[PDB]
Amino acid sequence: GKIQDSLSSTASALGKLQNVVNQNAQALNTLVKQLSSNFGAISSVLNDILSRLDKVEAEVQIDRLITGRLQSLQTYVTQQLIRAAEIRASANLAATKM
Amino acid sequence: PLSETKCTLKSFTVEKGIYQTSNFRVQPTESIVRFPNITNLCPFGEVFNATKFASVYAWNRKRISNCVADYSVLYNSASFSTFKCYGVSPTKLNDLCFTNVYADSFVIRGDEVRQIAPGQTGKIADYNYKLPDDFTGCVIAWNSNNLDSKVGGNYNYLYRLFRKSNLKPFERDISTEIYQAGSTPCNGVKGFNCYFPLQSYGFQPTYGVGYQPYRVVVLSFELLHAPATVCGPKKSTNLVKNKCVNFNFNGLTGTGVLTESNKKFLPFQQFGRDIADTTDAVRDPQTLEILDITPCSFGGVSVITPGTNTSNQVAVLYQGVNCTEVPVAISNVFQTRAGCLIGAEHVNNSYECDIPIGAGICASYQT
Amino acid sequence: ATKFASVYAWNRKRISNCVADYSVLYNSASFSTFKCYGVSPTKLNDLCF
Amino acid sequence: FNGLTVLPPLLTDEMIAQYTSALLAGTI
Amino acid sequence: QCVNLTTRTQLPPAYTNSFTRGVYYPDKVFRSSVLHSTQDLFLPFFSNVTWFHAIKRFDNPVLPFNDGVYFASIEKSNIIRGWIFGTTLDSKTQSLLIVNNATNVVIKVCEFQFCNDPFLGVSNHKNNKSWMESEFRVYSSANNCTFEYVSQPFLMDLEGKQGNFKNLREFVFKNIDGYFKIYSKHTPINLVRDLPQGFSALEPLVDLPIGINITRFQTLLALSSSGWTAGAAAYYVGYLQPRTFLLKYNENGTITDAVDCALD
Ligand SMILES: *[C@@H]1O[C@H](CO)[C@@H](O[C@@H]2O[C@H](CO)[C@@H](O)[C@H](O)[C@H]2NC(C)=O)[C@H](O)[C@H]1NC(C)=O
Ligand SMILES: *[C@@H]1O[C@H](CO)[C@@H](O[C@@H]2O[C@H](CO)[C@@H](O)[C@H](O)[C@H]2NC(C)=O)[C@H](O)[C@H]1NC(C)=O
Ligand SMILES: *[C@@H]1O[C@H](CO)[C@@H](O[C@@H]2O[C@H](CO)[C@@H](O)[C@H](O)[C@H]2NC(C)=O)[C@H](O)[C@H]1NC(C)=O
Ligand SMILES: *[C@@H]1O[C@H](CO)[C@@H](O[C@@H]2O[C@H](CO)[C@@H](O)[C@H](O)[C@H]2NC(C)=O)[C@H](O)[C@H]1NC(C)=O
Ligand SMILES: *[C@@H]1O[C@H](CO)[C@@H](O[C@@H]2O[C@H](CO)[C@@H](O)[C@H](O)[C@H]2NC(C)=O)[C@H](O)[C@H]1NC(C)=O
Ligand SMILES: *[C@@H]1O[C@H](CO)[C@@H](O)[C@H](O)[C@H]1NC(C)=O
Ligand SMILES: *[C@@H]1O[C@H](CO)[C@@H](O)[C@H](O)[C@H]1NC(C)=O
Ligand SMILES: *[C@@H]1O[C@H](CO)[C@@H](O)[C@H](O)[C@H]1NC(C)=O
Ligand SMILES: *[C@@H]1O[C@H](CO)[C@@H](O)[C@H](O)[C@H]1NC(C)=O
Ligand SMILES: *[C@@H]1O[C@H](CO)[C@@H](O)[C@H](O)[C@H]1NC(C)=O
Ligand SMILES: *[C@@H]1O[C@H](CO)[C@@H](O)[C@H](O)[C@H]1NC(C)=O
Repeated sequence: GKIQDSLSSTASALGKLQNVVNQNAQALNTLVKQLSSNFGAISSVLNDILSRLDKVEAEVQIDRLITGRLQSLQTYVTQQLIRAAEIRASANLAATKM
Repeated sequence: PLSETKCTLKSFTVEKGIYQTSNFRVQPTESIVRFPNITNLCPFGEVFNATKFASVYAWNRKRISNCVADYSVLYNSASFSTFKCYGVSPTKLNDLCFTNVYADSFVIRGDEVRQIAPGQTGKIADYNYKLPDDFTGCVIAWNSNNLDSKVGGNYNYLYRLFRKSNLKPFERDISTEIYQAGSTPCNGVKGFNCYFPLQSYGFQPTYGVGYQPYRVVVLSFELLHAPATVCGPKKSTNLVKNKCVNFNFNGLTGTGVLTESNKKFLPFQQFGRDIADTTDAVRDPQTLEILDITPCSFGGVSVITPGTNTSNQVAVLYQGVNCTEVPVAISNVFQTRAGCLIGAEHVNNSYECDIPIGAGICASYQT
Repeated sequence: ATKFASVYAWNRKRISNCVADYSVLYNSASFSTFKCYGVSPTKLNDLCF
Repeated sequence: FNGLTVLPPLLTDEMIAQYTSALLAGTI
Repeated sequence: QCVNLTTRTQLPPAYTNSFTRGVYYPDKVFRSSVLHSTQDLFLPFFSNVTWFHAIKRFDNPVLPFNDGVYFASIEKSNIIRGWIFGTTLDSKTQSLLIVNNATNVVIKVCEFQFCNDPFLGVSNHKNNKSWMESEFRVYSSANNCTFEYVSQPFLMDLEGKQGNFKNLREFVFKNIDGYFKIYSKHTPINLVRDLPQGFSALEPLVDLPIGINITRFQTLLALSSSGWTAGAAAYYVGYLQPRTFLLKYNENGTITDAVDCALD
């Protein structure tokens, strides 16, 4: 019954699980936010530059986007690996407890 | 799909498993353009045939709005000399909507045209007229020795000769106060180290090429922060809702399905965005309803196949896609929480998992 | 200088131990070509070489 | 919406609940 | 006509604390439930603003316009009837006139030659009931002009006598590259002498392409050359700063509350 009440007592008792779901949402929200940045380009909408510039002048402007946007995935994906390894180590600990 | 999974596994035989491929997309059925009900023509004719251009030290800026423009005539006209754009494509001017249009009128020496470009340097580019570093627009100029230059000398095209400091983009000064360039303070109207800030162009038809007056027009505008006032000669087409179309609202291109929106736009608001800071709701320029924007479904294509030797039948999965999408090939269709499934016979009696599918579904090979 | 040699015998005149006023060089219109590659034209008046 | 996708886990919330029930059943 | 109305006793100004006002939409882009942030010239929270009051009392001095000014006034009987904007205010350079007296929100851009203490004289003070512009002393000359704007004519009510103020008037003036963006919000309140407590958004009323230099500004006060009675009216002046703000958009979409980054 105390487990019933202790769980019912504070909403932060599940911080070991809440922080996990928060962080992937945080990383995704950070990753999504990156698309709104310009990385030095004249705009942040890849469709805009295509309509705004010709074939031979835009081809360098998308190159500005393609560097930063791709580099964000490297930062995002890698940061997912370490978290994935962290969970994998924890799961094996859980399996031993299981 | 069997050939696709062979190609993506780089082998002529593939083991019994589920493999991703190129993700599914819904192609746009048609293209639609939405422009305001504007029909009167922009006064570019009078802008570019203005008889008198203001002196560069007092260069005249004229606003143009709520009109229909055709820059193709200016682009293709051979009467012009240097039509250089810096922020936009000269042929792409004619399919964009502009918030505001600046017409800058001033005449310089033809040898001085190079200094009009953004980021340039020189006495004229410092204290006669200049552009910001991020100039969006084009510059156009042409020789005018035939009319502006006079045999007695067109000295009426004055310009500033002295200035204390370099002014700011799109900034003008009119005061002709005597410049105290020297160490000593000065007053009055003349004096040594007390020089009049103005000196005048001397323009005659007898001067050689490059020195003649050039009628220069500079076009400045801004995109995607204000409601459209000047639009290209594109013709509006009828709106199609809830279908994947290549829509276009005042130059805001995109790809998705357009639906009516329940979000209350204030009269000054026309562009709607999400937590992602990307367009999701636009007010139609023709009629003032609010149109929700959403890209129609795209999802992964995970081929579910047994061993190549065991069989050649393949079950195609569309990750997170409602079956109300692509038909059959490229009467046997199943719906899963993970997406739509094609090429499998859903059954009720259960067995052990062989090929993981999603949301507790598993495929297997049996009669 | 009264005489300038050609491109093969381009003369070198080392300059040192003086304060240089590049602003008057910048402002004078007698110089038709004026472009800098490693520095900014306006700020020659603020550096020491 | 911009290529971001969440694929559901293979095991559903019901099955893992049944797994825990099975794990608890043998335990007691 | 041109008369110096120096019917005022020399009194220093006053101050009050600008709690949560001066927050306007930074862009014409709609958002919902977004905790977006932006950097722009803004009035910092909890700022002493210069306090003026008209009662006899004719406090109409010239105020500088360094980097945007936020104005507010709790209005009754529509006492305030216009504003003056410019950089020299002696017809030497370009000048701005905004007038909303009784019928027209008229905006004119000419090198006007003004009075030393410009205003609009209103006849029929303490006689047969009416209020109409008799003495047009706002300007004298109209040498050259560059722009004008005229809103739809109307007829506002300049009548009433009450014990407390019922209407609040807010206006925000700023010139970015010469655009005189206007942000306004009218709130019916019931107070006596204090700025309202609460938060309110400032929609962009009008934005004008005037593009003229501005340094100092003035307001309009409505009323034999000397001697008349004025009603109870007060207003405040605040100054914007380049301060980053946080903005809350409710799920329907509007500014719910603002957070000053550098306040504390
Ligand atoms: C896939 O889409 C269809 C239609 O777009 C959905 O069918 C709707 O189902 C709900 C309740 O299940 C009904 O109230 C609606 O009327 C149905 N739509 C239509 C147009 O009749 C279906 O639910 C979707 N798939 C899933 C898994 O939800
Ligand atoms: C209001 O008073 C001011 C002075 O306080 C007047 O300004 C003077 O005007 C005269 C004549 O135009 C000039 O000779 C003076 O030089 C001005 N004074 C200053 C300090 O410059 C102003 O004219 C008065 N206005 C009216 C309508 O009487
Ligand atoms: C706008 O006008 C103000 C004055 O109305 C200008 O400021 C003056 O600048 C000169 C020279 O820089 C000074 O001698 C004056 O004392 C200044 N007066 C004031 C009241 O500050 C300002 O330079 C003008 N700006 C533009 C862009 O025209
Ligand atoms: C502002 O208005 C004045 C008042 O007319 C203009 O001044 C005239 O300018 C022309 C142009 O050289 C002269 O021929 C007139 O003699 C001036 N008038 C007077 C009374 O001296 C002035 O030009 C206007 N401003 C602009 C930019 O045009
Ligand atoms: C939508 O905007 C309006 C702004 O007035 C608000 O909606 C009002 O909500 C109250 C409270 O239930 C209702 O009594 C009104 O009838 C609503 N008005 C309208 C026009 O719908 C509110 O700010 C926004 N809606 C929500 C749910 O926040
Ligand atoms: C506004 O657009 C509608 C829709 O095409 C059109 O019928 C109407 O004539 C337009 N207004 C004017 C003044 O032309
Ligand atoms: C200016 O007038 C000439 C007439 O000789 C015409 O050919 C030209 O098209 C005009 N320019 C514009 C921009 O209308
Ligand atoms: C496929 O299975 C058959 C027998 O069922 C076997 O002979 C064949 O070798 C298998 N394929 C491969 C690639 O091993
Ligand atoms: C599964 O059972 C449902 C009834 O619960 C029935 O309608 C359906 O036809 C059955 N499907 C198969 C493949 O047996
Ligand atoms: C505002 O200024 C006055 C005097 O200039 C000062 O007394 C007052 O304390 C200031 N405001 C605050 C909040 O301190
Ligand atoms: C009396 O009232 C009328 C209203 O029409 C007004 O015109 C007139 O000026 C008033 N009399 C005086 C002396 O003001």
